[PDB]
Amino acid sequence: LLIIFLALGVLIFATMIYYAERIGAQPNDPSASEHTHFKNIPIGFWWAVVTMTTLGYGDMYPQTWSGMLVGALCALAGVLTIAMPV
Amino acid sequence: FLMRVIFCPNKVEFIKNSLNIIDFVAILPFYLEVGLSKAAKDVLGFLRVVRFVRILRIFKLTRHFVGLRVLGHTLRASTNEFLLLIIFLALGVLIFATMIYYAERIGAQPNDPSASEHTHFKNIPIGFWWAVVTMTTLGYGDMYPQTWSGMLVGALCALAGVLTIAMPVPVIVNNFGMYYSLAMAKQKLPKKKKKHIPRP
Amino acid sequence: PVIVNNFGMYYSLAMAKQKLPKKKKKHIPRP
Amino acid sequence: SERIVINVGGTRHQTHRSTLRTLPGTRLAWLAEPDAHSHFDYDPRADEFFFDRHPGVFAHILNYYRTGKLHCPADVCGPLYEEELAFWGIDETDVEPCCWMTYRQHRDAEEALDRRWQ
Amino acid sequence: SERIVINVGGTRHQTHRSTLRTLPGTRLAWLAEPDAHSHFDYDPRADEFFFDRHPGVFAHILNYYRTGKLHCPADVCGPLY
Ligand SMILES: [K+]
Ligand SMILES: [K+]
Ligand SMILES: [K+]
Ligand SMILES: [Zn+2]
Ligand SMILES: [Zn+2]
Repeated sequence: LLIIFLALGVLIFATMIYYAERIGAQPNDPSASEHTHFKNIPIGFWWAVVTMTTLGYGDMYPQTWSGMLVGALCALAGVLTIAMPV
Repeated sequence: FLMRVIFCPNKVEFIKNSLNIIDFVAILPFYLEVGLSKAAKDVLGFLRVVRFVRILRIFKLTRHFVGLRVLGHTLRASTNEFLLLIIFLALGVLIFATMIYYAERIGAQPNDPSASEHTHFKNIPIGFWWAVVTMTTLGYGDMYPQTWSGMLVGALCALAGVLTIAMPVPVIVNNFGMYYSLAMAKQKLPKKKKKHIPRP
Repeated sequence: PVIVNNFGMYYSLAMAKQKLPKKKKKHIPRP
Repeated sequence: SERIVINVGGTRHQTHRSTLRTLPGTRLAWLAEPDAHSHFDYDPRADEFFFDRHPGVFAHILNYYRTGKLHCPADVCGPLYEEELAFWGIDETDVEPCCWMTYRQHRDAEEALDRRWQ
Repeated sequence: SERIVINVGGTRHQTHRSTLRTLPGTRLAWLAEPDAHSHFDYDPRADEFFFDRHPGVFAHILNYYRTGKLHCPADVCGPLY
């Protein structure tokens, strides 16, 4: 149950943060994402694990208001979905 | 999907079924290639956002799990505690954001024209972000207080966050524990044969 | 945990008192 | 001739024979039958069968016979009630889901926890 | 004629008729009335009404009749009570 909850949360929040961080993307740069650590989704998996476990290394964090909302939701949902079966 | 459409009893509930809605929304973008100039760019930009839901098809598989049904029932049956948690978090975030923004300006250097130059807390919404990150004991470290008053406010924020998070979460967890125990009991117990034949 | 248990007890009792419909005192006491 | 008095450890439990006759194959079912004076302990002076068992849990066993649903008394250990209903012939896999997790708890824990110079 | 003995599953519960008459409309209220010999099970040799129910919880039901506040015995399941 715990591994299923973690996998679902990680996938959903990784996709959400990757799409949120691209709203504030600068149009000038040719690449889709240049100023954000969330250049792709697997990086989102790593960040989602680190953020749901309330670890918070700080190597990668959202830098956009939408990203900040997604990050707050990720932290809260991680606390809940970890405190369910433990 | 076509094979499932072949037999669709009670089409009203079939359309109301969220799983089939997710299926159709996920299958729409690819099938829209043949349908798809000026409006086409906008509909493609929104079609990417629609394709974002393609990950939601995993719930079709995970619906048969017991733990997820228990979690859904817990969420639906603990709305009051979620409202309490969001209210507590909003109040704490607002109060501590204002407090840290005003604390970090006490030690502000008079020389710089701007009000705050050496502090990450240049305004209050940044305070909202920092307050969430600090109350959830996350602590990214992208922004942190750099003044003794700011440090006092930060310690108070961490403690109050621990407390106002640990208030309703135990209630929610107890609800889930009760539901999961009962569901596992009902799943484990072998089907009864009603030994007790009632008297007329 | 002590503080959390206090809050849990108080919240459970308050929700009980809020949920329970207003009684009509069925039991008419004897003189 | 419809009433029957069970004396369980000195406490008189009284019931109708139909109630005992509901659940067949168990000990009390054999009590309800008319050939029970010889099979079981019985004194004609008080017309009571005597069983040398805990009465407080026999209350709940007889409540199973009466209502039809088996519950576990929350004031006795799991193994105590298990052994009592084992004596009375009741199957233990009949207890209701409301009191199954607390009943089958200690047993789950216990099962989980378990040439000269040679 | 003020006392009434209830035999609930072989355990004699004794009380005054006023106590039963407090809460009207319920079964024991009908017991307290003088037209109860015919309605209910009753043997004149011991002057007891017999109910084939769990006595341990009838203690708490009768305590509701006596004091006026209904409580749940913490030694029986919720569904049983
Ligand atoms: K932590
Ligand atoms: K941390
Ligand atoms: K950190
Ligand atoms: Zn024991
Ligand atoms: Zn029960």
